[PDB]
Amino acid sequence: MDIGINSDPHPPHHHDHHGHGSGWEVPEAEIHRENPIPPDARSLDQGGVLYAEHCVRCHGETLRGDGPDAHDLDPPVADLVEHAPHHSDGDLAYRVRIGRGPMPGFGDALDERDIWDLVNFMRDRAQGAALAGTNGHSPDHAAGDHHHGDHHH
Ligand code: HEC
Repeated sequence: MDIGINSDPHPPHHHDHHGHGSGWEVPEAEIHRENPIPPDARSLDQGGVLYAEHCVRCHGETLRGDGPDAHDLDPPVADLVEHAPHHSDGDLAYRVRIGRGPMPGFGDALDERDIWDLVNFMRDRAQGAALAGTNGHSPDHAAGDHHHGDHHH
């Protein structure tokens, strides 16, 4: 007989949950297309200096984000070790090489050889942190909580 609100002027439905996690602009195609990474200690160590030369002074060597001279710098920094498994190789290699300008874009500051090292040390470190059994959340330090699997306890 009488309608209070007719359904039509509006569309069927277009509700989204936005993006959660990183958010950085990086085409999935650049993230998964080319990434030459040599897996060694030198890539880890030397790759560890790349970021440590200038980036650690604000947020940890690479993943820790413990920052040594960040006390005067902007508010506390995030922990990349927790977000590392969330970031792919092409993405970090893509950001270090092309970046945007402000912070990333060290493709001219570093070489590809370094870029893979930056990718190696973060990739190795982030993984070593997973061993502790924290991947997916915070690290548990409760003794006698681990599942079946001791080996040298
Ligand atoms: C302070 C003087 C900084 C210097 C020098 C560098 N970065 Fe930085 N970076 C800084 C802040 C405050 C933040 C925000 C972190 C937060 O808590 O929100 C960042 C962040 C990044 C990120 C993003 C991390 C992520 O969660 O995805 C990247 C990839 C990054 N910074 C890279 C980077 C590099 C390569 C630098 C050296 C060349 C570098 N930063 C220096 C502060 C500062």
